[PDB]
This record gives sequence, structure tokens and C-alpha cells, in this order.
Amino acid sequence: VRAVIGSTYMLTQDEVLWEKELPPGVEELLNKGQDPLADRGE
Amino acid sequence: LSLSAGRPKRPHARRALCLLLGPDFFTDVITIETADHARLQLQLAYNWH
Repeated sequence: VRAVIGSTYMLTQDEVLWEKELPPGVEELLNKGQDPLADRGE
Repeated sequence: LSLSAGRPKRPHARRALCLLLGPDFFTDVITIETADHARLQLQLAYNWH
């Protein structure tokens, strides 16, 4: 499993999409960190 | 910018997309106490830039 990044891409033969799984609570911190201002305040 | 505003300047009471950098003032209410143990509050104004 690798990460293809950049141009548009067509998965060739023998390629399938791999899901990346995250530890509990990291996913709630990824999206809040776009503007976590008032949270950072208190 | 999450900034402070209010009477006694509570924090995070204002949101700003720009930084005000011109000559201006903001006022605050400050409660102090003298060496005679008499408590008395103040009203100030801080001209800044």
C-alpha cells in the first residue's frame, strides 16, 4: 500500500483502494483544527 | 484572530479577520486595593498603536 498524490489517477490492474484507519480521537482533532480558536481559548 | 473585548475585558469575546494597527484606545475596569486595605475600582483608557 502506498499513497499516490498529485495528478489525476486511474488505478491500473492489480490495484485497489486501501482504507487508512486512525486511533480514537485523532479523527475528532483533524477537523476541529481548521479554526480551533475559542477551544484553544478555553 | 480571536480577541478580547467586554467591560472587564473577558477573553474570546470578539473575532477578527484583520489586525487593527492604527492609533486607537481600549478601556478597562481595574479593581485594586491600597495599603490601608481600602478596595476601589478604576476606569482607564490605553492609547495604543
